[PDB]
Amino acid sequence: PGKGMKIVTSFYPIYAMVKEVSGDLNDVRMIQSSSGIHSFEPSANDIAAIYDADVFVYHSHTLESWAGSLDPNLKKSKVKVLEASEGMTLERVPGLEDVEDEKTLYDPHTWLDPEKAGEEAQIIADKLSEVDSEHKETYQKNAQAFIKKAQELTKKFQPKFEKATQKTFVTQHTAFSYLAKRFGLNQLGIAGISPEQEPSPRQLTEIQEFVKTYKVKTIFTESSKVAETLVKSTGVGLKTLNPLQSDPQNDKTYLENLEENMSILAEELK
Ligand SMILES: [Cl-]
Ligand SMILES: [Zn+2]
Ligand SMILES: [Zn+2]
Ligand SMILES: [Zn+2]
Ligand SMILES: [Zn+2]
Ligand SMILES: [Zn+2]
Ligand SMILES: [Zn+2]
Ligand SMILES: [Zn+2]
Ligand SMILES: [Zn+2]
Ligand SMILES: [Zn+2]
Ligand SMILES: [Zn+2]
Repeated sequence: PGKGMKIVTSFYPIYAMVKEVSGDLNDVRMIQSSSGIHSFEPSANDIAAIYDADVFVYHSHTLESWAGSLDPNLKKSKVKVLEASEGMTLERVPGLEDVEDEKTLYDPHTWLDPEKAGEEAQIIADKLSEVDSEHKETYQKNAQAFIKKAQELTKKFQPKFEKATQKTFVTQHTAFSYLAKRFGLNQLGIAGISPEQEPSPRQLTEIQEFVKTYKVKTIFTESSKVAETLVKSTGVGLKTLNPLQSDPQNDKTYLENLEENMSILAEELK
């Protein structure tokens, strides 16, 4: 290897965690997934790049289902496909919890919990240390340093959330379910598990009733149009909250961007 293993990642959380666990060791790139990860269909060029790589890392078969149809053996490729969330426990989708198509029941937005981002980093560090065992002492040392700062960041917002008077927030899509359950909050998504799941009229009426009931002052959006109409019917305000679905394109690391989003959330819920 020149620079190292040529690793390709699914989207921004996986890219950031692989780049921080690997450190200055390997050449890590990610396919262009700015346009939605839930409604992302890869091109032939991206698939050819994945087959010409050493390691491909994706989050879960519940998010990037197109990574399951990948078959490296029949295409004479040596790429090692790694599921970064193998072994993790996925909670039920809000609104489908007592349901018993089976991929729809589990929420894949598990990288926004600071603690479950840390679990993903350990799994990547172990998996990359089965694939390139010689540099394993570094994959763990860097994985162990990220979990500590994620643990350092989770015991810091615990008290801020603990003293919040309002524990309910509404978001453009249902992505903050794990983060909300982490700090004892109650969230409601307008578009649900996927931004292409626009609400039904009855669901829209129930969302209006919910905003009026729990005195939700602001609606967190992403940088959808239906979310931009409830401001009239409810009188709420529009504040930004990035679910880190894509690259923020700045100098901060992953946990720093997560810290910024949590800080916005904590300053609003007071
Ligand atoms: Cl998302
Ligand atoms: Zn299509
Ligand atoms: Zn799987
Ligand atoms: Zn496995
Ligand atoms: Zn239940
Ligand atoms: Zn190596
Ligand atoms: Zn080395
Ligand atoms: Zn406490
Ligand atoms: Zn989402
Ligand atoms: Zn009702
Ligand atoms: Zn910090």
